[PDB]
Amino acid sequence: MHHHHHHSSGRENLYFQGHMASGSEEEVVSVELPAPSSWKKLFYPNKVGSVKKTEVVFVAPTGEEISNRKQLEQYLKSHPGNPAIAEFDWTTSGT
Repeated sequence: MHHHHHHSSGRENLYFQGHMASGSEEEVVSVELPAPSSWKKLFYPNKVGSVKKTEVVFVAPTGEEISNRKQLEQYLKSHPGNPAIAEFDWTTSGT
């Protein structure tokens, strides 16, 4: 006595493809700064500081990239194998 139940109609044909993607300002300058070889470090420069400006983005080994420092810490605790934020230079832009 177990009684194991299933349900499968066979195929799963559906499209969540209603996103054209993009729509951001293209031709924005970015210099790739040094990093752990597991990740990649990118910085978006501009001029000095009193400008539009963009912040630091760390590229992830799986492509699930990090835009801000909070997302980095919560990533590492949710994704073991990835190196510690100690060796992640967010302060490359400052001091």
